[PDB]
Amino acid sequence: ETLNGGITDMLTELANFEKNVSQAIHKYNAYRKAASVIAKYPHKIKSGAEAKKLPGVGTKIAEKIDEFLATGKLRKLEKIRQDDTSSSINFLTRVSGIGPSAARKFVDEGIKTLEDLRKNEDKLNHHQRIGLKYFGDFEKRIPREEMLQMQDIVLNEVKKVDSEYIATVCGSFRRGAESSGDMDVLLTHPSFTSESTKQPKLLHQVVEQLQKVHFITDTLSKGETKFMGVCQLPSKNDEKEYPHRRIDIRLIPKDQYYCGVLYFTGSDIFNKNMRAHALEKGFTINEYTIRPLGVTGVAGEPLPVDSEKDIFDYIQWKYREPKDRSE
DNA sequence: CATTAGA
DNA sequence: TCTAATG
Ligand code: NA
Ligand code: NA
Ligand SMILES: [Zn+2]
Repeated sequence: ETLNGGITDMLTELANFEKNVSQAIHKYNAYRKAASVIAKYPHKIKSGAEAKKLPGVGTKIAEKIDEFLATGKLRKLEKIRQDDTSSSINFLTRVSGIGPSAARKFVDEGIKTLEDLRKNEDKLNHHQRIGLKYFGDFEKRIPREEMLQMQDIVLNEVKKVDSEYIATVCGSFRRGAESSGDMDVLLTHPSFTSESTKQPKLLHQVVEQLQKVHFITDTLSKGETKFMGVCQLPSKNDEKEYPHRRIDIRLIPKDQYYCGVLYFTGSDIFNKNMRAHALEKGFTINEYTIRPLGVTGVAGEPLPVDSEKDIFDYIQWKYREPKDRSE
């Protein structure tokens, strides 16, 4: 957590690179396990040799570890850090839409900068178009104060279209967080579940709503179960307009909510831990359900959920307010 | 890890 | 169809 820190971060830096700038999937996977195991080791790595003892630890990285151990750096790390092309890829990346593959592509084409990207908006797809267009605002955080504002409106039309709707704004937001990165709206309806062969319109209806009123302003991607967009709060009585913000709404079979809700609510650790517990408590948790374990090794049969509570009750735990779902 | 775009 | 990108 700190005794092995530098090792892990240099390693990851090492890892990441192969992955993006190079197409070294394996090298990259390599760096990661090591960077993983080296992380668990309860003692100060004092040397390669030491490190090497480990699993996934080979000559290659051990070699790396000494250099870093001995001198507070790493050339290879210093060189890449320096490398304009590679720099370039990591940069181009931030563009919503832009991935390693494209990054590389644009780089080879000569598009290394923001501006380069403008000059060639043609070379970009809608997604990137937008991404481009709202790069600043996409990078900005979302003050909960806004989260509230936004949530308020969202719940309003949801209600407005059909009163039979159930929306929940999941994630860190849900968890109290001072700020958030994008709003997540989990959605469902009784008239939709596991079997009831859809009603794409279900999702459609609402998105359309939000737009009709100007909450939604761009569509990154609109599917029959997962809308992915952009939104903005009516810029008041002037002098202050709201930054463009990322939004995701998703349809869910009413029969799958709570778990999903539970789940999307995190925290990553709260989850993992609760989940770990369900196992002992003879169960299985996952993004859509909760199944009872059968000694044979495994088992099925999705227990019925009507609330965050049912899951809780199930694994005989203390209802945790989302507030304290931190871990 | 599953959903969407796109070509 | 596959491949990329988001989460
Ligand atoms: Na080893
Ligand atoms: Na990106
Ligand atoms: Zn999101």
